[PDB]
Amino acid sequence: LAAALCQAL
Ligand SMILES: [Pb+2]
Repeated sequence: LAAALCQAL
C-alpha cells in the first residue's frame, strides 16, 4: 500500500 502511493506521487 505504502509503495503504491509513493509510486503514484
Ligand atoms: Pb515508500
